[PDB]
Amino acid sequence: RKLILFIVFLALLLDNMLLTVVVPIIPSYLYDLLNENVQVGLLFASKATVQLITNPFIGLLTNRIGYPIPIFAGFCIMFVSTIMFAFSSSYAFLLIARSLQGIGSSCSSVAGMGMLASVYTDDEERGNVMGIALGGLAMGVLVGPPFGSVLYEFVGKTAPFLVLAALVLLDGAIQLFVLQPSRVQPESQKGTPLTTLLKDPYILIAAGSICFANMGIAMLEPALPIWMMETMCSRKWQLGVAFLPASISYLIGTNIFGILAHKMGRWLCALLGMIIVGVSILCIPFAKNIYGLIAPNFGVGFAIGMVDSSMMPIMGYLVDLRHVSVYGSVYAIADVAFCMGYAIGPSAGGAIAKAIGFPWLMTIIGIIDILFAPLCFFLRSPPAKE
Ligand SMILES: COc1cc2c(cc1OC)[C@H]1CC(=O)[C@H](CC(C)C)CN1CC2
Repeated sequence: RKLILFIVFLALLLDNMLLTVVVPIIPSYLYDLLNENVQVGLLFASKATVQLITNPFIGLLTNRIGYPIPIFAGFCIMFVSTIMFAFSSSYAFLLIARSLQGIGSSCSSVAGMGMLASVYTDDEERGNVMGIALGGLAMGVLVGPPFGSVLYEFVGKTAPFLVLAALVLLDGAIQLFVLQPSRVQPESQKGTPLTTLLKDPYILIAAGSICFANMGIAMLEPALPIWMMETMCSRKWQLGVAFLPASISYLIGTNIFGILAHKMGRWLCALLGMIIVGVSILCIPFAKNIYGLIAPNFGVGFAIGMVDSSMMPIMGYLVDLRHVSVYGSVYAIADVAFCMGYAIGPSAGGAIAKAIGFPWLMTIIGIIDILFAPLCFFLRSPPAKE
């Protein structure tokens, strides 16, 4: 059980490190405080809209053949994408590699959380373990951009991707020796169909709380001033620094609240997280400086980690309670909810910021987050099966 948790942690860590190592490199491929960028928006939306599409199939797939094979396929796709990045001399193949990374993320984020849920059947154990696993995502996002900047400038253009490929090969060897995916291992019972789970209001509440928490940051990041050419020409260090606050805060929030959400109550933890997300992004329109975004980014990361640590275990809890205890489809739903913000926001936020304005966009997103929060009260005591 320890080694499965370590494998999931490492998979998410390297996934989100490959996700973000490209940040210092992106400006070289395309060359008010917040202005939306189409070409950055496409880089954000490609992986997310391929992972969202892939997610339901992985939920259905893990029922047929079990979890280890999709996890190993996620590793394979991650390695192939990492190799393709190191030799992508064009923007369109950057998009292609992002789509491949989306497929791999779908695999290793649906089947890894499903295996965590199935291996840790205790509710409190599952909460703690999933908090650690999401801390892995936070660590990957933390490490990515600075590693990319250091190796890109002081070693060479291809060095960060080759080193990351070596790390991914180590991850694959660990998965080979632990999971041994050579044999098809179907689930012990047929899971509840996806259409029936989507008709459950409480799973909808949890998925909505997961989804709306990510909307504001999903619409903020493609609009950051760091993509402007003055950063590439003079201010390069901001490309590495800009994602540190949210990563640190998300890491701390997930680590503490994986433990704390069970004692406090995951409904109350998610409600407070949603309120804090709504309030912290309402403070973004106040910023007239890039340094003004540091505190709202820290608050947003902390509260998003809080919401995730509250809501990821209850996805397994709700199927253990009201449905058949098979975890692939509920985490397909949860990952669809997570990816929907980064899939839609880079386009919808740009259109809305053109229509009414970006400060009003962030204001409305925060207001929506605040208004959604009372719905978490329904998760306090859901009824069981008949
Ligand atoms: C360069 O591309 C991307 C960069 C980034 C993200 C997504 C991207 O592409 C889809 C997300 C990842 C998270 O979940 C992050 C959530 C927590 C770290 C708060 C937010 N940001 C980090 C940077």
